[PDB]
Order: sequence, then structure tokens, then C-alpha cells
Amino acid sequence: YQRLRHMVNDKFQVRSTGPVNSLTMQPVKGRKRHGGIRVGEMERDALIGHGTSFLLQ
Amino acid sequence: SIPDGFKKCKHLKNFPLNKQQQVWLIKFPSNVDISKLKSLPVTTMTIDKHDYKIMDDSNMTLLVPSESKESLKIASTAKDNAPLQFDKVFSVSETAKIPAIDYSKVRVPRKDVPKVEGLKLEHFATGY
Amino acid sequence: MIVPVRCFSCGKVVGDKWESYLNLLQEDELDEGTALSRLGLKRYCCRRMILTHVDLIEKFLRYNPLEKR
Amino acid sequence: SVVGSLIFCLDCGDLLENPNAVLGSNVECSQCKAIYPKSQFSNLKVVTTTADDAFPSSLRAKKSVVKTSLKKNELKDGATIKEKCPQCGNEEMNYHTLQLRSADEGATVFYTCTSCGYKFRTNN
Amino acid sequence: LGIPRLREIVMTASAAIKTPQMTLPIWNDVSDEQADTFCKSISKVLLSEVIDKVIVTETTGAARSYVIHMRFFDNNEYSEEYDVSKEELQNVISNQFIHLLEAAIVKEIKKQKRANNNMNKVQRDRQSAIISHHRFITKYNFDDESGKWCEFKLELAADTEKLLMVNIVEEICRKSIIRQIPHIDRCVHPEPENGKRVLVTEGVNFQAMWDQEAFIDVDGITSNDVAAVLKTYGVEAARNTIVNEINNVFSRYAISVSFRHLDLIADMMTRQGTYLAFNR
Amino acid sequence: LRLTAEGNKWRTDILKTSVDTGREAAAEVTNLDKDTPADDPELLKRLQEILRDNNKSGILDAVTSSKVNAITSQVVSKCVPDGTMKKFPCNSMQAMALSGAKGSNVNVSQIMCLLGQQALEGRRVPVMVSGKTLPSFKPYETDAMAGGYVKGRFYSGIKPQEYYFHCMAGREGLIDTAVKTSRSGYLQRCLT
Amino acid sequence: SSRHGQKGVCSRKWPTIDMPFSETGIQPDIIINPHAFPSRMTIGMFVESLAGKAGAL
Amino acid sequence: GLLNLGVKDIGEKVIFDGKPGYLGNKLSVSVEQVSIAKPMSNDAVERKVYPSESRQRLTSYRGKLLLKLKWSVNNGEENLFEVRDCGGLPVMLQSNRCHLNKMSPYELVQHKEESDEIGGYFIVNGIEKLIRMLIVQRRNHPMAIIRPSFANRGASYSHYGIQIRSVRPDQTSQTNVLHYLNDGQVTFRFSWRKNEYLVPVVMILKALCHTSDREIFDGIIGNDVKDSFLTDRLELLLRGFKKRYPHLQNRTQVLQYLGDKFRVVFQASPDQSDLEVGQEVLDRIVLVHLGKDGSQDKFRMLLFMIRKLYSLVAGECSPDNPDATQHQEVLLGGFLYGMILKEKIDEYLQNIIAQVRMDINRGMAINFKDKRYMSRVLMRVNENIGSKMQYFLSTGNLVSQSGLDLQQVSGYTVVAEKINFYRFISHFRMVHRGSFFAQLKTTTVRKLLPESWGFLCPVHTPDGSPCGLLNHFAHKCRISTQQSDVSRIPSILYSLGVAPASHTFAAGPSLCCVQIDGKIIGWVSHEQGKIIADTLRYWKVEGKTPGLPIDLEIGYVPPSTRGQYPGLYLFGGHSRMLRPVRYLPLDKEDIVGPFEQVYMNIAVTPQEIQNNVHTHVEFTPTNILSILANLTPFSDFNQSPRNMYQCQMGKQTMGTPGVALCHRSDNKLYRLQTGQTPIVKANLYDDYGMDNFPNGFNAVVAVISYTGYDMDDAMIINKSADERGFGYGT
Amino acid sequence: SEIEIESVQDQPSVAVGSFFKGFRAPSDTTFDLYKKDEFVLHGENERLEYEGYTDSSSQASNQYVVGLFNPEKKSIQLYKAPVLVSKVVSKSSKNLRGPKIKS
RNA sequence: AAUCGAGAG
DNA sequence: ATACGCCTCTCTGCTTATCGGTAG
DNA sequence: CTACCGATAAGCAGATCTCTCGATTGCGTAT
Ligand SMILES: [Zn+2]
Ligand SMILES: [Zn+2]
Ligand SMILES: [Zn+2]
Repeated sequence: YQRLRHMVNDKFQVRSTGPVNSLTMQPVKGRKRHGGIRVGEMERDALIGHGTSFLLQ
Repeated sequence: SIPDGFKKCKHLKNFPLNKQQQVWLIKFPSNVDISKLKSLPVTTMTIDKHDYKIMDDSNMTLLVPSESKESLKIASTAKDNAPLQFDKVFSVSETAKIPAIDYSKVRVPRKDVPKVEGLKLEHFATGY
Repeated sequence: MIVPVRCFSCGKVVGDKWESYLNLLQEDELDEGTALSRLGLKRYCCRRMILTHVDLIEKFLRYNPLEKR
Repeated sequence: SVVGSLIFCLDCGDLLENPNAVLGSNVECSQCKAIYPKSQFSNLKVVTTTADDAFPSSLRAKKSVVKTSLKKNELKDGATIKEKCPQCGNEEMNYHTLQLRSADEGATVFYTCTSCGYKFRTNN
Repeated sequence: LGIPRLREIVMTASAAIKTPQMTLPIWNDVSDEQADTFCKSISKVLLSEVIDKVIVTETTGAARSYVIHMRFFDNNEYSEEYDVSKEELQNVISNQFIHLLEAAIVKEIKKQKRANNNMNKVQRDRQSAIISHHRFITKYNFDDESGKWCEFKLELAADTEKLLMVNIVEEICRKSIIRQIPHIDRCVHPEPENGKRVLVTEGVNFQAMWDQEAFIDVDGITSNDVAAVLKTYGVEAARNTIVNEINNVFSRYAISVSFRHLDLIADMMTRQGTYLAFNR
Repeated sequence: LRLTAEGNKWRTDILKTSVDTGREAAAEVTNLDKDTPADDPELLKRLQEILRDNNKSGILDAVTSSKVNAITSQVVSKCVPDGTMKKFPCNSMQAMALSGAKGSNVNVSQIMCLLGQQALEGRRVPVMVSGKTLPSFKPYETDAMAGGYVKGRFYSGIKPQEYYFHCMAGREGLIDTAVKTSRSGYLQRCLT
Repeated sequence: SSRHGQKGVCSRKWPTIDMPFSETGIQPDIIINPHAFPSRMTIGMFVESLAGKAGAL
Repeated sequence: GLLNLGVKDIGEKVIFDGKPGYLGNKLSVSVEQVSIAKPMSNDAVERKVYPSESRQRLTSYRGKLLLKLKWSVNNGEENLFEVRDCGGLPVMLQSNRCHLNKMSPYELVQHKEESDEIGGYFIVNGIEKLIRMLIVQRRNHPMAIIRPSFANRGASYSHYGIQIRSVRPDQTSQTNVLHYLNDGQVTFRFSWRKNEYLVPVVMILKALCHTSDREIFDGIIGNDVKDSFLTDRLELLLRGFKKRYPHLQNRTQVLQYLGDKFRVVFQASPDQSDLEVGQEVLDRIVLVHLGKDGSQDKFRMLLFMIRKLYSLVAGECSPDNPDATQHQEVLLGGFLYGMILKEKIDEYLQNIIAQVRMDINRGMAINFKDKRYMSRVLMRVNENIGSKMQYFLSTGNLVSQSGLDLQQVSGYTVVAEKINFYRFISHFRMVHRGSFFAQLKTTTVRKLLPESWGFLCPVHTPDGSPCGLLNHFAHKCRISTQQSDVSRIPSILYSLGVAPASHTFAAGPSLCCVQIDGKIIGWVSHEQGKIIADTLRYWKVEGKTPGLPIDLEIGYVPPSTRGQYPGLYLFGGHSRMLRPVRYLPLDKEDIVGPFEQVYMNIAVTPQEIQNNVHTHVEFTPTNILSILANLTPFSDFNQSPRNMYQCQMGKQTMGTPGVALCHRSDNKLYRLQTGQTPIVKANLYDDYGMDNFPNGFNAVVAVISYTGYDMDDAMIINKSADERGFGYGT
Repeated sequence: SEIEIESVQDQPSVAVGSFFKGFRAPSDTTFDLYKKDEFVLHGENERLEYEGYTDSSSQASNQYVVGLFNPEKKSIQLYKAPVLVSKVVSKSSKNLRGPKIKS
């Protein structure tokens, strides 16, 4: 048995509040800089299709 | 522009061409002693304990010297202002003998993976 | 790198048997199985821990920062 | 001299001009400056047929001696398995597997009946 | 199939479908053999598909004559294979192919400046007509009795340098068409699907199949193309063929999509009376 | 994953029928006489024409594939489940192939009975310009194994040639999934 | 992972007493689901486990 | 050496001042010798510097590059020499420019490196780098090509064409593409600078050597004088040339026309006559692999290429697949270094000439003999050739003024990561087709073909984007790095029956064409050609005849209906791919290449050696696989995608990088604490010494559905084993 | 059967020329034979030059022979006559050039 | 911040 | 040393040139 | 007859899921 190098301490990230982007006042990119994750186009489309509108907002 | 180191042949030997004699063009490799060339087949001759192939094979012209022994005139005997094409041409080439495969020795049936020896009961119930 | 103190599966202390295994292999012309049986390793879980140890620490040790070479 | 539709000079080998493009009764070698009469060159003929792969036709396919056409009836796709048909229940139901969506995702099989023609592409 | 087809239907709404096809129901009394005869009579046949070989015999000795002797397949072969007659073939040769050939020859020249003839006087009038109507022809004779060959001399002038006169003939022979319904290149009679007899032709031209009422149920003529259906059948038929097409892709992959979804997609696409698409 | 002695006997007896399927398929695709020898010069000439022409190559690779797949189906039906030494419900491999928990009868047949013909796109394995499908096979080989018919099974391992053909097929699968990942969608974005 | 492309993340560290024990007293250090094999078809892992047990014996 | 051959063939670039038909004074600068040394430090008297120091200082490991110019004036009146250092040239470890060149394992361990260190990589800025091995078209072989882009190039262009890659002894590459035009004319294409050029093929034929037109007719058309296709095509070509260029009635006029046409791009000297500059372009472009003073050979080669193109367009020969290993070879990585060094020194000469020309155009205090002037002008250009090379290593960007025949600019050097020794050894065996093919949509280039049996590993290939592109080498596949001594093979072939080329007057695929390194030797029948190939292989295997090295590649191509173009082709050059095989007669090891393999029967094991079908056999089937693809146990029982994923994930484990980790400063290093040797392993596990770098641990694995926490892919680890150090790493 | 050899003539007696296909020459052409077994030939006329030479690469291995074979006997008159390649130049436009450099 | 390389799903 | 000035292989549509058909 | 149009042929503009790491980012003149 071989132990691969993709340990889980390099994968998890959590953000409640923190640093924000310069001109958009939105969360920064990157796990190591304390940034938020992206709710993209497909996430937006799926959040509309639920009829979940307060959730999407 | 005469090349350096090249000497013109001021005299040349003759060329006795007049069933009349045919003219043949024959090739030899450097590995043939043309000096003591005892004979040639028409075919797998042996020369100096070595075998050669002989077979048959016109662009190439014949340059026979004229009655001056200072240059060459183009050969012609039928009076057609055309070179007298060789009546027969032969070629000599090296040959080698390739060993036949000994299938009796090279067709080896597959040997099964050899069973280990000295194998005994290495596992016994607890308390034994 | 160096011999593990205990067998991974059961926990039988195999850390005190590497030198003895080497001696039984070198001095006597014992097979690995015979040497391990004479070493007191019966379960193949314990047998593998000494049969397959590589001992890379000896190679590691030849690079000593604190001794002139 | 003249070969088929071409004439070459006998003395230097340069390509002579086509006779019917120059003056009468004499043509000139450009290199040797020699003279060649426009006689002895009565015709410059070249007979050429087609590529024999030029015209791909159904008759050209049937012109051959090998088998060229595969009928729909004569093709038995094979790969018979004993899966259960969800439409009728005939035992035969052809198959084919095509890994999808990853180098690790599960396989899917294109189950196809032979009686009712029903299709079923079910992963599991 | 698949994403390319869905791009055509939904993302492009191309009028020029990559592979247009027509579905032509047959009357239940027309036999299968008669259906294949109808297929042969409808399908396009080029002049190339009936010529075995063409022998071009140039002779520059000051007119550069260019005798051409095009060999045909045996009549009993090619008539039975393509429903083509000797007279129709002769008309095609005498009318279309020679004019095309001479057009190609003059284009090449313009770029380049930078078995027996025992006539029956009918062939002689034909040859005189061809000679008059054509810019280079000087000889012409057709195997009227056997329909196996055709030879004609295309005489030229020594001003012009060498021509291939074989690649030219090959290209023109591929170009020229013996008979053709516009936009149709082939009518193939597949095996029935769901017990209904159908002919499928490789191009969509609705107004041309309406002639053969005796063979085709024109009430059932539906085709692959949506733009053509929208042109000749209106918006609603276009919506129906949109739904059937976008359902045919998923069925062949055995993927079930509720017809409500496809219906909503089709109604959004044809909401302006036209064949819109999901693009900018 | 094992069979019985008589199960393996059935398997080997049916596979011994696959010594002539490829040759007969070739002999009929070249419109030749049946029972024609595999070294016939006329057969080799017609096979060379088939190799040169892509459409005729497709015809050969369809007919031969049909016959060898028939042989494979015979083997699978005859040797499963009547050949396994351990049977359902005891046989866990067969159990989870039957129950749909994981796997399929195709996988079970591949492990226990036959790997069968490998098909690259719709045709068999590629043929080199010399008429050789592999260095090991002579030019214009009318053998099923030469054309990619893997008669081995994952229980008893596959020969080097069949291993190479199987690698061709696996690489084809990974290339297909590479194409799918590269060009996947934007249809959904344009619709939505 | 094993040497047969049988990767998989460590789900839980099972306690030794909760692990199944054999008649010889050994508890495996790795538990692999039997359902990994029918689709992957890595019979090499089966024959390797066989040979590794025999060699360790 | 390659560098000295390159500086030789570079030539001299001259400048004038015009100072009193006196064109001015002549200054022809050139470099005639380039020397390198193992790196030293001034820490007075130089002390040897070992790569451990470079690694530990997070700096580079580069020596001294010595350049001696030749400041020659007016055809050798006075010669000035100056040995100028040009910055630090990085060198690869375990090479003769490294201090570890022959150190035993004991010495290597003493000097802090490793027990069984392998070099092959560079150290730049404290980061290890390596030069990947690109795979390119086979050198010096004209292969018929059918390509749609050829016709897309313009009107009257067709798909057909012949492309040849010729290589100089410097190992630089020149492409000569023979397009075909539907009217009848053939257009020789080449590319000197980044721009391309088109030349009628008869013009270049006549610029080569004094020839008639009947000789061209006979050299392109053999005794096949009844083939109307050929006669008409060649008549169109000859008459078109005789029309468009009627005044060019001799070789000198043709050459002067070429020299007139090519003046500014070739940077021709104002001294050089048009005739001699035309000869310069002819010898610097056309079939460079024959070199200068080989005009008759180039003429025969071009006639061969033209007749082959007409054979292709008549459908009498099949196209040659450009992405099959049968027609390929690999750029070694040191040869890329040599070519880029030649380019950099060429730019260096151009820079010093630009400086002296700036001195001309700003002032006049200039004198070629003035050594003060020479020192002042040399010390005002940028002589950081070595720093340019370090940039090339550390970026992978090929900053070239011209660009070699490489179709890509970037992606040449990649880091050699030390996660794991499987990864490290895998860097040195991977072949990339190129980034051009990385960004493409044609799947067929990504296939696996029966032409890579034993050369490319069928298994070792990453999935994802680089699938089928980045494919590794079979562990017994060797790449030749030396030219075989072919000086005597022409002498042997003539004895065998290869009738000499110069006076045979034959051509066409109806006879065999015997060629060596892209240089026609003679012409012979097909039966006799097969016999000659057999005899060559036999005499090469029994190493008695001193004319036939073992690396000789006897590619015989029999007459096949619409197949590959026939002929007997011999090779001996660099960059070939070679692999051992057992020649059945005499039962001894033979060496075969991808070109010749696809026409010979090589039994996979001795049990199925058929009668009169086989002449070779593998030593073992296992040598067709890579090291990673051979270390997988019982891999013939697995499904192939699973083997491929193992090849990928063996390079991703946390094993041991090495043992000298106390003397390295790598950015990130994963190390396994306690490894073990496998109980069940391949034989080649020991041969490659993998036990020095254990990768995994033996574990007791239960195939059991017991937990419920491992269903899809997860697995359960015993907690007690984890507390006992099972699978621990730092 | 086999054919006997009378006498191999190592001294230059005959030469062989290969100009091109279908070559014919005037009755007043003669060629200058030089030796160094390599030869360099030269023949001139009013409008042409028969500039030729041997190929040293081919000659060092292969050697040709011209022989007269008696029908009424079993003997061959062998001779050592090498073959020279010949490029026929023309006096008409051999020395026709252009200006050295265009301004 | 752009690219380049390496990878995870 | 240091501040000014600068450099080879896709695929839909929408929009325009160009040398001739086309009703009154 | 004459605008007046127009079926070609030709030119031109835009796309082609999320995530984590590292390495590197340019050069000629003139006071
Ligand atoms: Zn234990
Ligand atoms: Zn002449
Ligand atoms: Zn059914």
C-alpha cells in the first residue's frame, strides 16, 4: 500500500467574514489568503430553478 | 584546365574487334582477384574460397581507340552512326550464406513457474 | 528507516529482533522463514514486519554534518 | 531525339521547342545552336487514360472482385447476453459498454432488445 | 447526433442542416421492388457514375487535336443500375458535358497565356449540330446501336501550350449531372421502423416529391430540416418537427426527457413565427 | 472467480471453434471459395486491397467482429452461471452483478469467461502499412487473435499481444473521456 | 492506494477492538470494500494478496 | 564535438567602412573554438565546486564559457585573437563538465550527493530543471505527405507534397518541402528566417550542378518512358521553367539569379559576388544533410524526391503517416542545448558587428587593427551568453531570432520534482509530441499504434489533458547519441550488387533505391534488395565484417500495391530509437528501429516461433513496458485503465526522495518515515535498485464489507496500526 | 557452364562513357584520357565540351570490365575499361555570365 | 495582477 | 553610474466589394 | 438607354465548472 500526497489539511477552508476585494467589496480569492468561495453561473441557475429566491439573494 | 597529377596516356593498347565476336560488359567487386580470374560462369562460382553471384543484366557507350593511340573513337560496325550496343552483358555480385534456423533448438516449450521447496506448516492453532 | 518498535497489526514488539534476524541470516545459512520461526514470529503479520524491513537509516547516517569526512 | 510528346537535342540534351510553335522546316537547339528539320517529327502523340480511381461509382464498387457492400440484414451485431427485456421479455438483449464521465466513474451498457427493438442504456 | 445536433437545432437554428433528410411514406399497395425503382428514378446520377474510363489521345501533328474516347459500362449493367437510357445519356453528353468541358478548357488556356464511324446521316446531322454549337468540336459519333462508347475530336491550335486534358475531363465528368431532382442526391429505401414503409432521401425539396403522388403519401412527408418545414408548412409544423428532432437525439441515446420540457423549448424557439435560436 | 473442471472444459471446447472464424470471415469478404487456405495468394491479394481501401477494411472489421462476438456469446451463455464452482447466492461476484449493487454480467463474463474482441471506434485494432497488425503477427493474418480477439480472461491473465490490444482499447476510452471533458457544454448556458 | 490503481480516501480510523479479528488473532490494517473489484476488475490485487500472504508465511 | 562543428559551419560575418572601387576595410569576425570547464569558485586558486554547494546556496551550478573570436582583416592580412568569457554556462550533473563525472558510490556519498546518483538535470537558482525530449520527424528521409493545409496555402496548391527534414553535423535542422501544383509545376518551399520562401524546383535543380534537361528527364523518369502521367507532368514542369526563365541558360546564370533574389534577408556581404552568394544560399538551405561539396548527391536526392511526389499524386504509393513512430525520432535535450548555444553565439557576433557599425555611423575613430578599439567595442556589447542560457533553463522559452524547425516557442524545460523517486526517474523517460499537439482536436494523433511495440510504453500515460501526448519510453529502448561509422558500407553494398547511382540511369518504384543517411547509394531490383537486406542483417549480427556497426538500421520496404514507397534505407545517425531483439539465426542480440520493425516478424515468445515466418524474437515480453509499468505486480490480470492509473499514482506517492536531505533546500519535500520492500514484486524491482527508495508498506488487507464507511472508494484504516506508525510521514 | 579468361589487361586500353540516353556524337570527336585507376576525360568540338570525370566513391569498391567473347571458342578477351560520367557542356554558352552585383 | 508548469474532483 | 524613451492545421453568424442581370 | 439592383464573391467578429500549489514577470540611449 502506497500513501499518496493529497492530504486533507491542504483542502478544507472556512470563511465567515474577512478580507474583501478592492473595487467590488467582495471576498478575496484563495484558500491561503482567507477568501470566500465562488457561487458561479451554474450555482445561480440551480438556485433559481429551486424557486429559492430569498436563498439566492 | 588539365588537372594536377593527371598524366595523359600518350600510347594505348589495341582492341581487337572486327558468328563474330560479341562484346560483353562484366562487373566485379574489389573482393575478386581479376588477375588470376581462371574462369567465369554464364552461376554460383567459388573464387578464393568465396562464392559470388553471376547473372545477366543502352546508355553506356564504348570508347575504342582509333589508329592513333592518343584518344578514343566511338565503336560502330554496322555503319549506322550509332554505338555498337553490347550483344550480351553479365554481372557479378557478392553472396553470403544465411544459416537456417534450428527450430528444434529455438522452439522451447514453456517452463512452468518453479515450485518453491522446503515448504512446511508455518501456521498452527493457538496454544500449539 | 529504522526497525519499528511494534508490529502494526497485533503489536508484538518486533523492534528488538532486527539485529538477531541479521545475525541468523549472516552467520548461519538460515532461510528467512527458518530464522523468523526461530526468532519467535508466528503470525505472518509479525513475520512481514522483519521480512520486509529495509533499514534506510544506515544509508541516512553516512551524511553526518558533525564529523569531518 | 523525340520521345512520345517531347523532343530532346541529340548533342546536348536540351529540351527543343515544340515544332508547331516556331517557323517552318527548321528548329534550333538553344544550346548547341544546331538545326533540326520539322520533318521526322510528324506527330507528338500522348495517349492518357483516367486514374481508375477517378470515378467512384456504385458500378465501380461492383466492378471489383472483393465484397464492397454490407447489407443491413447481413449485419448481425452480435454480443448476445441474457439480460431481461423491460418491454416484452425476450431473452436476447444485445449490449455494449462505454466508460463515461471520468477515468474512474462507473460503466454503462447499451442494452438493446432483438425482438421489439427496445433500447436501454442503464449504468446499473 | 448528440451535442452537434443540439447545437444545430437549439444554438444555431441553421437553415443549412449538415445532413438534411426527408421521410417519404409509401402507399401500402406500391411494392418494395417498385419502391426501389422509384428510388433509382429519383436519385441523382452523375455522368461520372456511368463512365468506365476516358482515353485522351493528343496529336499535335498546326492543329493540336485532342481525340477523346470515353468508355461506358455495359448498357445492361448501367441502365439496370441507374435507370438511365442511351438516349438520355447521349442528350446529356451532347448538351451539357461538352459545353462544360470547353468552358474549362478556355479557362485553362486563358490562365495559360499569362469503334467505327459508318454514319447513317442522322449521326451526321447530330455531328454538324454539335460542331456548329461548340467552339472546338470537329468530330462526334455515339454508339447509338449499342450504347457502349462515345468519341469526339476536340481540335485546337498550336498557340496554346500543353494541357492535361485528363484531369480536366475527370473534374468536368464529376461536375456534370445526368438527371437530378434539385437538392436530392440519393433516395435510399431503408427497412421499415415501427412497421411503416418509408423512403429517406438525402436532400429536402418538398415541391419536387409532390409530383409522384402514385408512390409517396405526400400527406406524410416530414423532413429533418426545420427551416425548410417552416418555409413550406408554417410555424406550427416547424415547432412539431423541432420537438421531434430534439426528441430523436435523446431517444437514440436512450435518455428520457419529459415532452413538456421539449415543448416549452420549441415554443420559446418559435415564439416570433420564425426559427429562432439560443445564441446572441 | 473460478469455474469447474467441466466448466473450463466447455470454455476451451467452444474457444477451439474460434480457430477458423477469422479465416472464414476473410474468405467470404474476399468473395472467395470457402475452405480456402490462409496462405492463398489470391486471398492475400484481395486482403491487401481491403487493407488499402478504408471502406472494405470496415466491411472486414464488421463481419469478422460479428462472427467472433457470436463465439463470445456462446461461451458466456454456456459457462455462466452453469460453470462457476461457487454459485449465487454464495458467489459474491455473481451476486453483486445480478443484484446491480456494482458491476455487470459483462464484467463477470470478462473476469471469468472471455475478454472478447477489442474494438477501436467501430473497427478492430489498427493495421500497419505492411499488412501487419503487430510485429508478432505475419502480414495479412486471418486469425481472430491477430485482429484483436482477446480469448484470455482477467482471472488467468492475457498474453502480451492481447495485453497490447487491451491497452489500445483502454487508451481509446481515456481519449474519449478527454474529448468529452474538453468539449462538454455551453448548451446549458445558452439555453438557461 | 495499492499498486493496482485502487485509490480511496481513508474514511474512518476504525478501533482495533471493533475491527474484525481472524482465527489467528490478526486484525487487518486496511479494509477494502469487495464492491471495488467487480467494475474496476483488478484481479491482480486478488492474486497479489494471495501471494503476499503466502510469502509472508 | 557538436559545438565546434557548429562554430565551424556558422561562418564569418563581415563589415566594411568604405574608407579609401575600394569597398573599404574588411573585418570578418568568427569564433573557431568554444571551451567549458567544471565550475570553480574564487574563495586566487580555483577550488572545485560541487553541486551540493549550489543546491544548498539556493543558487545555480554553472561553469565558465570560453569564446575566442577571430578579428581577421582583409582575407588574413593580420589575425587577432581574444579568449572572452561569456558568463556562467549551466551544466547537467553526471556529465563531463561536472565534478561528479566518474565518482564511485563511495566518493559520491563523501561529496554529499547520493549513493547511486543520476544526473541529466541542471541546477538553476536553487531549483532543479530538466530538458524534455521532444519527438520530431525522422531526419534525412523524404516522406510523402497528404495534408489539407498544403492546398489551403493558396490557389492551385494541392494536398500532396513531399517533406524532408535534413540535419547538419551541428545537429541543426532544415526543412525542404516539395509542394505540388495542379497545373504541373512543383514548388520547393523552405524557411530561412521566420518567413518562408518558394522556389521552382527546376531552378534549384539547375543551381545545384551543371545538368542538361535530358538528364533531368532521365533522373526523374527511369525506363518507365511509357507512363503518360509522368511524361506529361515532367514536360509541363520543364517547359514551364524554360518559359518563365528563358535567359537562365546555364548554372552560373541560375545561381546569379538566386543570389540577386536573396540579398537582404541573407544579410549578404557587399563584397560577395552574386554567383557565390547564390551558392551560399544553395548550400545553406537545400538538403543541408549532404553538406557542401555534395552537389551531385543533392541532385540525385532531389530527383528521387520529385519522382516520389509524382508516385504519390498518381496514387502508386500510400502517404506516410507523420505521427506514427515508424517515421519519428527524438530530440535528446543536449542537442537542443547545442543548437541554442549556436544561436546565442551567432547573435553575439551580430551584436559586436552592430556595435562596430554604430561606431561607423556616429564617429570615425575606428580601426580594425586598433586593439584599444577592439577592447572598447567588445566591452560595450552584452556578452551574457551563459545568462541567456540560464534564462532558457529557468523559463522554458526559446527566445530565438530565427527559430529552429521546432513548431513551438515555450514548454521546453520543466522542474524535476523530488516528491518520490518514481517521479524523478519518470522525468528522464518521457517524450512529448509538442505543445502544438497539446492544443489540437485531432484524436488520431493520440492513438496507440502497433508501430510503438517496444519503443513507447503502451501503459505509461497520464489521463486528463496530456493523454496520448506525454507517453514514456520502454525501459529497454535506447536512443543513439553517436553517429555510426558508415564510411565502408557503400563499399560493401557495391560488392553485394548495389549498382552505383552515378552511372545507372534508372528510377521509379519499380526498382529498389539503396540510401544511407538520406544519401542515395545505388539502384537494384527488389528481389536482390531483399537479399541485400538479409545479408546486411546477418553480417551485422556476426560482428566479423568491420564495415557494419551493430546500430545500423536496415529498413527494407518491399514492393507493395499502393503501399509505402519501396526501397532499402539504411540509417546511422543521432536521435534514433533502438531496442534489442534476438536474431534467430546465430541466436544473438540484434538492434532494431521503428522504421525497420514494421516490416519484419518478431515473435513475442519462443514458443510461438512459426516456420519460415519469423527471424527475430524478444528476449522477454516485459521489455516493452516502462519502469513504472513494469513494477506493477500481475499487471496482465488487471484491466488496462487500472494499470495506467497505477503508472500515474506511483509517481504521486509519499515515498522517499533520497537520503541526502540534510544537504538540500527544496521548497517542499514529502518523505515517508518507514517504508518496506514488497513481498510480491517484479524482478526489475531489484535491478533498478528501488529498495534504496521504498515507496509503500506491506499491509494486511481484508476484502470485506463490514464497516459501512467504505463503499464507493473509501477505505478503513485500523486505529491501532495508525498509533503504531502505519503510513506515517513528514 | 563456365567461360575461360585469356588475359586481363590492367593497362588502360578502353574507356566507357555515360552521357545520357540516346546520345550520338559527330565523327570528329576525340577525348583526352588522363590517369592518376581514376581518370578525368575531356573532348572538344566547335560548340561543345565533353567535360567528364570518375566518381572516387564508387570506383574504390566496384570495378568494371569490357570483354570480347569468342563464339567459335571458349575464351574471353577481358579488358580493364572503367566507366566515366560525362557532362556535355556547350561552347555556345559556357562563358556567358552577368554583372557581379546589382546596385 | 498576466503567463508558464504541476496537479484534484 | 543612472534617468529618458518603446517592441504551422476551427465555425457560426453579420457586413461589404464587384462586375454583371433587370424592369420600365 | 438607363438607372438600379444584385447574385455572386469577399471581409470580418465572437465562445469555445470549481479548486489547490509554485516560478517568473524586459530592454536601448545618453549626461
Ligand atoms: Zn503482528
Ligand atoms: Zn543541344
Ligand atoms: Zn424486447
